[PDB]
Amino acid sequence: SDTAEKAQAIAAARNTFARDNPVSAGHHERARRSMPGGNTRSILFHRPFPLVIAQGTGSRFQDVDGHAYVNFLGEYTAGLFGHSHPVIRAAVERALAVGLNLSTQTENEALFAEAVCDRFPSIDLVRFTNSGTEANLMALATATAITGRKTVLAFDGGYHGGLLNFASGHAPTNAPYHVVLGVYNDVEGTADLLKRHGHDCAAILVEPMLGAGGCVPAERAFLDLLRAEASRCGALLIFDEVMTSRLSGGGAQEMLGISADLTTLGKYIGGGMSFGAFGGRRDLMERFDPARDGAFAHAGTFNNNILTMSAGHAALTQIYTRQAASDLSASGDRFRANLNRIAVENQAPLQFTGLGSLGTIHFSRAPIRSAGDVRAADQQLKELFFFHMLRKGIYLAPRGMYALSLEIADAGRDAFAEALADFIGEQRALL
Amino acid sequence: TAEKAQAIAAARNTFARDNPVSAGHHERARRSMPGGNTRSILFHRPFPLVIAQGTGSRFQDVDGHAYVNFLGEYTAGLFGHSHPVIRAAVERALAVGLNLSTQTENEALFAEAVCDRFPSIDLVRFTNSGTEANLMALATATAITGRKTVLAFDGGYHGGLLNFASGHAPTNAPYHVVLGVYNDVEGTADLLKRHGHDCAAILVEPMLGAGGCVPAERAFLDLLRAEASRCGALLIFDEVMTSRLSGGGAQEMLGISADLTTLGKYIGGGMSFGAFGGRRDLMERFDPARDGAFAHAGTFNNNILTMSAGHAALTQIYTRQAASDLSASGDRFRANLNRIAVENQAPLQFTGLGSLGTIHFSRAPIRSAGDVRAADQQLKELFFFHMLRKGIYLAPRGMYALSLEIADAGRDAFAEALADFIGEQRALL
Ligand SMILES: *Cc1c(COP(=O)(O)O)cnc(C)c1O
Ligand SMILES: *Cc1c(COP(=O)(O)O)cnc(C)c1O
Ligand SMILES: O=C(O)CCC(=O)C(=O)O
Ligand SMILES: O=C(O)CCC(=O)C(=O)O
Repeated sequence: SDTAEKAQAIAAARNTFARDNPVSAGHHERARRSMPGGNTRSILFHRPFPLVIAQGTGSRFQDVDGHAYVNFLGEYTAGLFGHSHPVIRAAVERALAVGLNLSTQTENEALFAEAVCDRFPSIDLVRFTNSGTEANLMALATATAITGRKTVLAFDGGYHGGLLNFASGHAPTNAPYHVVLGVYNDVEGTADLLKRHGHDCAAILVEPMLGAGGCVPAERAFLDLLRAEASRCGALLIFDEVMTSRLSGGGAQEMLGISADLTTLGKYIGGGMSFGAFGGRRDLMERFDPARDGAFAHAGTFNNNILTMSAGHAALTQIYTRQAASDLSASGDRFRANLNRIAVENQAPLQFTGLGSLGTIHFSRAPIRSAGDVRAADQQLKELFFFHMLRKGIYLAPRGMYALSLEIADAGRDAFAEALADFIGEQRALL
Repeated sequence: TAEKAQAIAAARNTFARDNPVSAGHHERARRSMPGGNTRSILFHRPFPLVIAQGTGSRFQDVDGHAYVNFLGEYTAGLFGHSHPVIRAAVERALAVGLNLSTQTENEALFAEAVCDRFPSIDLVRFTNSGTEANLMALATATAITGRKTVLAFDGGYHGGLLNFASGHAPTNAPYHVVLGVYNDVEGTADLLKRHGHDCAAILVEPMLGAGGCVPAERAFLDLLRAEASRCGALLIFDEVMTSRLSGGGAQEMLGISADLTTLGKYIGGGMSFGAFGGRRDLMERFDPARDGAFAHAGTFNNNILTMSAGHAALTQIYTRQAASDLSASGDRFRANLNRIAVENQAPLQFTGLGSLGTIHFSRAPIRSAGDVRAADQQLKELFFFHMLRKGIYLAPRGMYALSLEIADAGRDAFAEALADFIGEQRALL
């Protein structure tokens, strides 16, 4: 629960942040004249104002006030290649040479689709979208249209895009699919919901690890229930792998040996360009074959844009190969283990949860298994941690999430670990 | 008729014979994408072209055939295939840095250009597509009003998940959509009488785009503006296509203001792009710092490429003057095409506004989706294949969208090809 002591510490941290970043402060007031709250991505806003960045190369960027940071946020998993990857740049140059807005299919989209199908074991066919939000919306459109049903089972804490946000339960702006919310990792509770709703469930939509919800891994028993019951009731199991796809060459599904009926993809796979994708079992995806009678339509001006097609193919085949995925996940696992080792050795009431190269801090000693556990953790200390890391020249998400890019090296990881130890020492009274 | 069907069979066969390399590509593409397809509109029978390369207004297919691109990415491809200013903006974006995970000045600069240009947009937010923009506009309307009913129009197209071009579709996002008839004052008035109490939004294009370049009549839009205000529904103008028609879109030309406006396609400089904006008090609901703030997320919303290319698109390339000039150019072009039709007593017309136009094989008034559908669809398909054989590429549905790279030579070629079609297909006309 909130204390005056922690609130005063946060005020001090915010005040120091404010005083040290007057140019950013000024830009926020300016931006408010053209965008609501000077904002166009809700997650980028935090009090007193967000940092405005001038320039970045590799793993580093500099704000408009001259401070340099190592970027541990990695564009919420999308920024896997850093700020200036030469192979990505080469792909962009290649795309420009091919030509922009060609108003037609090129070979590049087919090559990218083949790359996706090759490495993701449950994706027989794929279609590209302009975001993970579109990918998940299309997956639900597919499920409802195929099954003829209206009910969607999702989970509290789950995030499937701007129109499918359940991070704080139901939101009035969510697309009006008939969504029933379960508790993440709750086998008995979810079993009960499927007994009530299963016969009219078009889809079960779930991340194999809550991403925005707190890097909360799904337990095998939970995913086993979803797979078993989706098949039983005739619902399509949709694994939202927008974040988890990086965890191995074939994402979480390769790791688990569990196959979803449809899989959604996004973020890094398009090489840092606008990107989403939905794919899955052949017989389901074939409903979109435009030559079929009663074919489902899937539109989108920029679905096949040359930049995404080129950068994405390079991302999957030239940079983040299946082996590179295994390697980075192993690297992330060692990193996260070291962070937790530092916590345990200092008897700190904090932990890092996640998988592979993905992690989020939680100020709690309890097992983090559902949205409730994440919310029950100390949110004041979380904010205090964010500002501390900033002062140490380390940028991660305000919510305490990192997503290791391929540009993070020993020096970056060491600085992060040292800064964590410093936080534990300096904030001992509040811990 | 059977004669038109045999002519279509012959045209498809000639296209197939002309393009065996594209045919090869299609068979391979089918192994990884449904129907070898990732945008439904790009498929046509017997198979679509695969393009190898393009520069300016021209492109080349994989069989080596060259074409002038009159399609212009369904209005998004306003700058041609290799605009130097767009290229410069891309290079500048790369110099700033990709996936910086933070705001830069560039999004603010782009937002400022958008708000400056469009008279009813006080505040704006960027999305990754026009579909996302329209979904967010509907999200805004339903959440603010607490109402469920959305009035839209048969023939209306508002994105993949909001596609009413052929009435309701089972894949459409499950908003409670009631469909009216475009330009139908009496019928729409009746619907607003019945549904006005629970109407969250009226969603309408100032000209049906995908529906056939069918201009809205003043009386129709006046009805919508008055009734939206009366019943407390948000009037949403989908200007994804129409925004190009002047510096400030259709709303500037009409002197009618929608409560929310959605944008897309060309405004992002050819990069992934969408935007929703409108009245300040409505948009302020998305200020993340306000109590009970609505959330609008999206990883690539503020992506540096779109922010840079978009700012260049509005402030350097497609200025207010450029918009006026291109629309005047397009009006002259469309008039010339219709003149050619009239001179040859051809049962066809081109409908549209400014640099946007669509052929319809009918001389009846084209005022709604019904009129578009009642026109000869067989001749429409024959026209597409004919133009291809003449090295002119436009939409299979017979729509052109003039880019800034279209010049005298291209326009002259289009006109001659139309005249040739009329003469060669006189027996079917
Ligand atoms: C980021 C994310 C999305 C949304 O993708 P966008 O490109 O931001 O629309 C969906 N699902 C998950 C699990 C994500 O992490
Ligand atoms: C193209 C279009 C859209 C959709 O924009 P996308 O980027 O393809 O999702 C919406 N409305 C209209 C009028 C359009 O023309
Ligand atoms: O490219 C797409 O998929 C949609 C294009 C479009 O909006 C149109 O039909 O005009
Ligand atoms: O950047 C955005 O708006 C979405 C990113 C996201 O899904 C997240 O919160 O991790």
